[PDB]
Order: sequence, then C-alpha cells, then structure tokens
Amino acid sequence: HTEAETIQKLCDRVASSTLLDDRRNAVRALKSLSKKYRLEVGIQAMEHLIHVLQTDRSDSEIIGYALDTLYNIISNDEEDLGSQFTEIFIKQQENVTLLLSLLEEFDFHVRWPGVKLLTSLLKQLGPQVQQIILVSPMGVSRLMDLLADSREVIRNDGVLLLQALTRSNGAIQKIVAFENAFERLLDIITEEGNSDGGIVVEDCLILLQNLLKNNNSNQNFFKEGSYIQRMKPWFEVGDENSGWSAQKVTNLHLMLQLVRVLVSPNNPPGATSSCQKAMFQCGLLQQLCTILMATGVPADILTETINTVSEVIRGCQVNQDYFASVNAPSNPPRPAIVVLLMSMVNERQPFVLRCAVLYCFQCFLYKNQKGQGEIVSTLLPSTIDATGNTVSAGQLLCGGLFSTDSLSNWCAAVALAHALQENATQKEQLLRVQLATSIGNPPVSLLQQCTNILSQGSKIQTRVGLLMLLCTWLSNCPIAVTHFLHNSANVPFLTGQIAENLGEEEQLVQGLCALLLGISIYFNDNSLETYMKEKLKQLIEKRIGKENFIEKLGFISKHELYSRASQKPQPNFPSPEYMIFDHEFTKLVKELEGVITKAIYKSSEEDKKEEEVK
Amino acid sequence: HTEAETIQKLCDRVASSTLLDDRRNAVRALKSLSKKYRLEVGIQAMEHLIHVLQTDRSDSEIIGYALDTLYNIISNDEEEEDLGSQFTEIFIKQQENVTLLLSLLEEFDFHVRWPGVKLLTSLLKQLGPQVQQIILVSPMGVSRLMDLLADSREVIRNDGVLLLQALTRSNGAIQKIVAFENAFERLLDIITEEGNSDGGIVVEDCLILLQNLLKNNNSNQNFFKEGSYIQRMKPWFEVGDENSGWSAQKVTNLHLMLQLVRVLVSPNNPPGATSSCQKAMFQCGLLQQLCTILMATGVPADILTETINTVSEVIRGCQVNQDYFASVNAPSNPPRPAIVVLLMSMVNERQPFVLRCAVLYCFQCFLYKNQKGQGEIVSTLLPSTIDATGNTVSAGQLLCGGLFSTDSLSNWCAAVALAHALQENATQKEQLLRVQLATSIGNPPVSLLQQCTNILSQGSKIQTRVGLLMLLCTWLSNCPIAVTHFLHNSANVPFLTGQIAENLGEEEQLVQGLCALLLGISIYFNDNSLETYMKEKLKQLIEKRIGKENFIEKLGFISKHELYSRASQKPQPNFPSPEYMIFDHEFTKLVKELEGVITKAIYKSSEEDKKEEE
Repeated sequence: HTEAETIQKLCDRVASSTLLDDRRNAVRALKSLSKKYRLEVGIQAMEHLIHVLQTDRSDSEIIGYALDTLYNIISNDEEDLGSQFTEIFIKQQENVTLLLSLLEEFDFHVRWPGVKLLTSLLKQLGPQVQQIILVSPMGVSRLMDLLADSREVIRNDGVLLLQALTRSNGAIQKIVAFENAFERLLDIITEEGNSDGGIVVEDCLILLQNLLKNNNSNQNFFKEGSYIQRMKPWFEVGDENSGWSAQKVTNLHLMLQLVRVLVSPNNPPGATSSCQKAMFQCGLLQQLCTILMATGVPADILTETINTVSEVIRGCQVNQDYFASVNAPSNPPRPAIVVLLMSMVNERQPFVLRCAVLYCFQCFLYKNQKGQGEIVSTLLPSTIDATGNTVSAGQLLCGGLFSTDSLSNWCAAVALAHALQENATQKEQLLRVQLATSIGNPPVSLLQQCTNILSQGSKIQTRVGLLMLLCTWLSNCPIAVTHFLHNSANVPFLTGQIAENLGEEEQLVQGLCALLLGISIYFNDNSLETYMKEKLKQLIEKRIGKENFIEKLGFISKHELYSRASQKPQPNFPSPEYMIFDHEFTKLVKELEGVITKAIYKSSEEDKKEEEVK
Repeated sequence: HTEAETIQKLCDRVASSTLLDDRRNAVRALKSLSKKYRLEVGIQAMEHLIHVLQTDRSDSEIIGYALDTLYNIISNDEEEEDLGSQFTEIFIKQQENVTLLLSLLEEFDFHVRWPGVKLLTSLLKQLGPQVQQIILVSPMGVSRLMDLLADSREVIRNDGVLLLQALTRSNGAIQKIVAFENAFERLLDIITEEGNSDGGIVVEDCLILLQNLLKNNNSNQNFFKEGSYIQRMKPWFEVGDENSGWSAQKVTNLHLMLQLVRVLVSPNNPPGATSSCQKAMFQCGLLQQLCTILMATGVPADILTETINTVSEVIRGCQVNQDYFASVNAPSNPPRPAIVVLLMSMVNERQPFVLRCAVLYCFQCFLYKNQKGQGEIVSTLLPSTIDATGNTVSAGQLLCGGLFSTDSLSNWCAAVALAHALQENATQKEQLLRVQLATSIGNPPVSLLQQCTNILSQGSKIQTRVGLLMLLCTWLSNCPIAVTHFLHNSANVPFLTGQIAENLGEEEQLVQGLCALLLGISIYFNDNSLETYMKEKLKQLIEKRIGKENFIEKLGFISKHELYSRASQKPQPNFPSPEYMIFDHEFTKLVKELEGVITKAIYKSSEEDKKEEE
C-alpha cells in the first residue's frame, strides 16, 4: 500500500482538504514522486492535478507545482507513457486552452513549466494540439508574447515551443509570420553574433525553416519585407582564424539551408526567380562566392556553399553571367567554370565535393544557351590559339570522358549532356567535333568514339554515363540520328546487346540501348537510305521481338535508383556506386518511354499510312 | 638484373637453345618463379611461353610447364573478390592463342589438360564477352569443350563444370549450344549420382551451371519442360522428415534447387511458359512435394521461407494449383486450412520479418487471377452461412484483427492482403461495401470502408496509413458504387483536401500524394449519382482549396518516392527490413495506370467538361 496507496492518500488531500496549505504540500509531495513513479502518479493524480489548475489560480505556488508534476508525468524529453498520458490530458479540449490562459501569467514558476509542458504536448500529439490552439481565439498570437519575455530561459524555451507549434502546420506558420516572427528572430540572431551565437541561434534558424520551407506565402513576405538583405551578414565569415566550433558549422549549415529554401527548384518558378534577383542586388550571391575563395573554411561548409551558390544561379542569367565572371587568384587566374570542371575530374577530391561541383556546373548551364554555346565551342577551337599552354573546359571534359576513372567518365558525359539539353543548335555543332587517333590515322568523331567505348569492356558506370549523353544528343535531333546510323557498326551493336541474355548487373545498360535505338526510330527523318525507320522496326521484329524490345526499354524506369533521381535536380548519391542516373535524364525517359512504345508497335500497313498522314 | 635478367637469360634460353631438355628446364625454371615475381615474369616470358605451346607439342612435359606458368601469370583465383586483366588482354590479342588452348584441352595427358582448363577458365572469368565470342566463332569450340564433362578423372570434370559456368555466363548463344549438347541430362545425372542436396560442392556447381542455362532463356526453359526434366527435380525435395542437423553445404544446395524451380515459373517469363511449367509441376507431383516440406520438422528457418516463396510462384495464377494449395491442411491443435495458416503467421508479431513477407506473397499468389478464391475471402467477412462450436478463427476475422492491430506491419499486411482480394473484381469490391463493424453496446455500425478511412485521421503510424490508402485506392478504382459510398460520408472529402493542402513535412508526403490519388479516383470514376459531390463540384473544390497544379505535384509524389521503382520491378515483396515495407507491387501498376488520365481529367476547363459530359 505504501508506494501505491501513499499516492492515493496524497490524492485524497488535494481533492478533499479545504486548506490551501494542505493541498499545496501534497502536490509538492507528488511533484517529487512524479519522477520515480511516473505510471502510478499519472493514473491516479492526473484528474486531480487539472482540478488544481482550474480552481487554485490565486496561489501561483501550488499551480507551479501542479504543472511541474504534469510535465514530469507527460514528458519524454529525457528518454509508452508520454503519448498515453498526452491523449488523456487533451481529450478534454478545454485543458489545453486552460494551459493557454496560464501562460499569460508573469510568475516564473507558473509560466516556465507551463511552456515546457505545452511543448511536450505539441511534440507528442502535434496535429491534435495544434488544432486546439488554432481554433482557440487568438491562441497563436498570445503564445507569440513569449518572445517578448525579458527573461532568457523563458524566451529561449519559447522558441522551442514555437518550433513544435509551427511544425507541419501552414495556417500557424502564416499567423506566426504575421506576428513579426521574422524581424524578431533575425534580431535575436543578430544580437547573439550570427553563426557564433551558440545553441539559441540554432533553434531560431530551425524555427525560420519551419516558417519558410515549402510555404509560398511566407517566402513571398520574406522577400517583399526585404528580409533577404539580413542574410548577408551571416556569410561575412571564413576569413581566417580557423578554429570553428561544432556549433558554428551547425549554425551556418542551417543558414545556407534557409537561402536554398528560398531558391528551391521545387518552388513556383516566379518566386525562386525573384529571390535569385534579390540575392544578386543586396550582394548575397557575391558574398557566398567569397566564402569559396577564403581559406579557413571547413570542407563540408565549402561543400554546401557550393550547393547553395548552384541554386542561387540556376536558370538566372545575370547570376550565371556573374558566376562565370569570377576568377580564383592562382598562377593561371582560371575562370570559375574551368575551376569547377578541374575539381570534378580530380580523382583526389572527395566524392561529396565532386558532386557539388557538377551540380554547380549544371545550374550554370540550365536555361543558359549562351553558356551552353561557350562550352561546346571550346571543343571546336578556332579564334583561341596557343599562348604557350592554358587549359580549357572542353579539354577537361574530353580528359574526363576518356579517363580511367568511371566517376570522371560519368561526370564528363552528364556535364556534356547539360551543354546540349534543349539546344538543337549545339547538338548540331557537337557533331562537328573530331578527335585525333594516331600519327597518320584518320580522325574519329566525338559521337562515334562515345559509341565505341560501349563495346570495349568498359565499366558499367562509364557506359551508363555515355548512353545518357547519347540519348540526350540524338533526342529531338534528326542529323544527330543520321550521323549515328551512318556508321554501319552501330545498329548491330545495339541489337546484339538488346537481344543478349545479359545478367542483372547489365540490364540498365541493356534498357538504355533500347531507348537509344528507339530514339533513332522516333526522331528518324528517313534521309538515310539503308536505315530508314520501317527498316529499323522490322529489324527489331526480326532480331529482338517487339514485346521484348519494350520490356527492355522498361528496365530504365524500374531500376531501383530511378525514382529517387526523379525527385529533384541535385545529385543524391550516398556514395560512388550510387552515381548512375541524372535528374534531367529521368525526365527525358518519362517524356519518350510512352511515345516510343506506340511508335514501335503499329504495323507496316499502318506505317505507310502514318508516313503519308505526316 | 640479378632478379630480372635471371628472367631474360631463361627467355633467351627458351628461344635460343636447340635442345628440348635445355628449353624444358628453361621453362621449368620460369614456372617456379612465376607465382612470386608475376609482374616481371609475365612482361617478357609470355611471347616465348606461347611459342613453346605453339611448337613443342610432341613433348607434353614442357607444355604443362608452359601452361602452369601462364596460369600463374594470368590467374587471380588466389585473390578473393590488376595484373590478371593486363595479361588476359595481352594473351587474347591474338585470336588464335585461345583456339590453340582449345586444341590443348583435347589432349588426354593430365599435366596438360588440367592447367589448360584452369587457364581457359581464368581467361573467361576475366574477359568473358571477348573470350566467349572467340570460342563461339571457331569450328565447334563450344561443342568440343563439353567433352570435359565426360572425363573420368574427377578433378578434371569438376573443374570442367566451372569452365562451363564461365563459358555460359550472360551468353545466350553458348547457352543454346551447351543445352543441345545434352547438358541437362548429363548434369542431372551427376546430381543424382552424388546424392542430390547432400552431394557437396560438385552439386552446387552443377546447380549454378543449370541456372546459367535456364534463367531468362526461354528456348532453354521450353526444352527443359518438353524433355520431361521437371520430374528430375522431385527427388531433390524428398528431404526426409527429421531431426535436422543439415550442413551448410546442404542448405546452399537446396537454396539453389529452389531457385531453379522458380526460374521455370518466374513472373518475368512469358505467361505461357510459366503456365505450362506450373501444370507440369502439379502433374509430376512437384508442387505436392514442396508442400510436404512446409509441414515437416527440423527444416531450417531459411529453407522454410524460400520454399514458401517457391510454392507461391508455383501456384501464382494457376487455378488447379491454387485449388490444390487451398485444399491442404495442417493437423495443428484442431485442423486449419492452408490459407488460414498463412494469415495467422502474417499477423503474428513474433514471426520473423522475412517469414511474414513469404506468407504474404503466398497468399497473394493464391488470389492472383482466382476470382473464386477472391470470393471466398470476402464472403468470410460476411460471416453469414457459418456459426460456431465456440472456437474456429476465420480468414476475415484474422484480416480485420490485423487491420486494427497495434502493430503497423500487421496493418500494412492485412490491408495489402485485403486489396488483393479485390483486384480486377468489381463484384467483390461491391460485396465488401456490405461489411459492417460493431462499435460498442447500443451504438451504430461503422462500415469497413468508412472505418478504414477514419484511421487516416486518428494519429496512426505512417506505415499503417500507406497500407490503408493503397487498399482504399484499389477498392474505389473502377467501382463507381464504392466511390458513392465513400463520398456520401461528408467528413471524407474535407479530410482529404485538408491533408493535400497542408504544409506536411517530408516524412508524410507519400500519404499526401496517396490522398490526392484517392481524391482523383473519386473524381475520375464518379457517375454523378450523388449531388453533394458531383464530378464538377469536386474539380472546383480542388481549385479552391489546394490549386490544380499543386494537386498534381502531390499526385506526383507517389511515383517519385525513393522506394517506388524497386517495388515496381517484380511481384515478390522486396524489403531489406520492416521500415521498407511501404509499396505493394500491384499497387505501383495502378499508379502507372491512373495518373496520366486523372491529371488529364483534372485539367480541361468546365466548358469542355460539358461536352465530356455530353
């Protein structure tokens, strides 16, 4: 009965006794038992503790202890009982709005544990408790007053409460922004010394990400409110004095994240465009770029600053044109793009950096036909000649394309593919590129050499890279398709690969050969005699079987790695073995998989009608 | 010099010297220094070692010394997955060097043939596509190599099985020849001779070689079956009843035997092939023998699991085989029909994850294209026709039980099992609407349809909700009457629009996209019988409260989820641990089927919808 009925007796007191002192004492006893006998105190004490909160409001002290005891029952912040009791506490709507009332009180011993309790509830039944507060009249606004509390333990734990209130809840994120959240949280971060400001800067950065991430209205306010310029001082860093703390790197990671959130490729493209421009004009883009010249910067901060710059420029000419204008101070001063490509094909750089550098290269080229022409024309040199050395973009791409490192081959092929992407003009130009073979042997075009590599016992990653280039190059480009089929070795290589009984490690390659062949049909103009289109269909029927051809084509989208690649532009590869798919390439596969599939069926009698009907 | 000229004198000696005995010792010297200074011994001895083989054939002592050395230079068999492939390249640069090796294998002498076989096997492991094509083109190369299986010296035959593995890997042409040359009979006899699964490494190797000949090779599969070889598998699974003590090698051998059965009934085969084999397997009693294993004792966990997966494919889509499996019972405590034993283990929190996935696959294979079976599951949820002797759990009870369990695995499995009872069966989709669940004394029934939906707002685990929505989507697709029953409850449409419009975090975006698909299905298969939520009202609500392009982004999260492509590959559930149990294979096809058309149905206008309503 003692350690069991003992609690029952303390409960009789709180319920039954008329002297505030007797009740108060008994709640303080429970406050201490609450830790070691969490289950027992909760099952018996809870109804009673709430009654105290309802009826003993003149005695701040006893309230402070009812709350302390409740926190102790409900909280899993230490670590089941947490949600079990949270469900019981909240099943009466009014128990939470009561809690709201109690936080309007100034007494440290009432408000602090109130804050901590409500936070524990919001992290355990978020949606439910957020909804109770949202519908309460001005419930969210009043909780916002906790940021005006001069006391620090209260204000700081108040930020943590707003994290929990705001999480996954767009209506609340808007109200919180309405109530001056941005100005006030940026001021706290400014006052704590930006990235140097310890734990509280982190929880304010976390809270800001809750407010902006995928929340279009708040992002727009953030921009219209001119709050982007407040981001600029965060990145006046690096410099030197290279003992950065764990907390500083952590804080600056969260800061780079907020910038990227505002220029996310998944946003409505107007909003990202607007923020890109806003970033070029307050100097934020240019500041970040400076982080990348400095010494002292930790590698992973370097790595994410590159990924951030990438998205600040993506598809925005002034910002792309700017980025290219920058030059690193070095014996050869080297343009920015040249510098990215050197790191991308450097076997000695970490994988994570090599992927950031590629992404940056790709964002540079996106919707940028001038930049796309500038890359391609360095492979057709004319009005540049020997100064006694110098190293060019196209030289680095070729060096990577035919290198011994499958990572370099893959990166060089995808980087080239982004130079051709939605640019027929440059696909025609790249067909002009000729490679020297040996002293006194004819040259081989870049097109044919990329194709030759697929039959030479190359690693599967090299072959995947190259076939993506090849598919991108021929797609939507009939003279590409003409030049390709013109070499008689190519259609038989493809048909033999597609027909072969290849093991599972080679089936992605097999499927990409299906797509390339099918591109050479769909985008065929019939201008070449001996591989028209109907010839090619019948060759598929004869050698592979139409159904089998389509099955193999279907391997591309069923590859275990495809889906993930389709989610966003940034390379998302946990390690080298996962570098297989490119994001824009997954889009090409979706646009064409279906139209090739009909194209390929539909018989000859239909086809001469179809080649009369168009 | 005194380390590398100690090589070149010998080379000079092998070439220069005119006495056989002198050259022979020159070569014997070199051999014993081969697997020791590989690099240098390879870089200059190789052209002379070949010359030797190419002329000194009357003396088979020096030939085996030449072959041994050459194996020590080329082989990487020591190294357990460099110089190996550097020298294989050099060696095969002369087409004829390989065909000269094939000539040496015809020699009976043990000291020539055995290094010959090991050397040719190493070349094939290291550059298979090249070496395989050399051998295939030469006058009856493959055919001659088959003779090695007929060698009465075990060592040579056993290592000849390995050569045939490397010769046939990934090569459909060589696979055909080896089959035509009586490979099946001759490997099935070896297996029978060495005593089936108890026949050690030799049987493991013949099982791999059979797998090479059968997997994804339709012509070879068709020949395996027409030639009555399926009945040669039956003895392999007379794996007698009791106390265990199975060796590691016995379990390996059985795993590979089970894999061969599955090869023949693969869902990835043309359906005819698979169907014909399934029949063939019932007729010779193979299905029955595999089912006997499931009842036995002392059967290791892993062989049990894989037998379940094997039986699954044997019965999948074959009515007679499905009827047979259904009619088997355990004797257990009282009886228990097979289906019920599967379902009990599926909903058993203490069964292994892999075992729980196996029984699910089995159940799904029992229902596939089996409308009768689908009917019998669903009719048990309508318990009419049946009363109790107290005890006797049914299929339905266990499915409902699991569907409301606390364990999310059981919820997902119960919901998926249930979705397979409805597939392509409008009749049962309409019958399941009749199911009414009891709540509590004096209170209204809650239908199963609506109760499945309720769970989605009740703070359930993500896995629980993913399962339930796959079920709801399957249930409503092509069932206008189920779309009516769903919409009719007024809380359902506001709940979905709410979920889709909310700023949910990444861990919940699959559920959000599934809510969109659900909402889209109730628009696409609406017949306008329900005035409150007609087709056109719903299209407008989407615009109002979420935005159409937004709705499609959400709808698009399903195919983009990282685990989606993998699930789309094959029928068997493919989950490395419990957290990965997310998508059902057949559901992924529903998504491919409806997304383009839903997307297209949503956009249009209203004016056009008058004429789509026309």
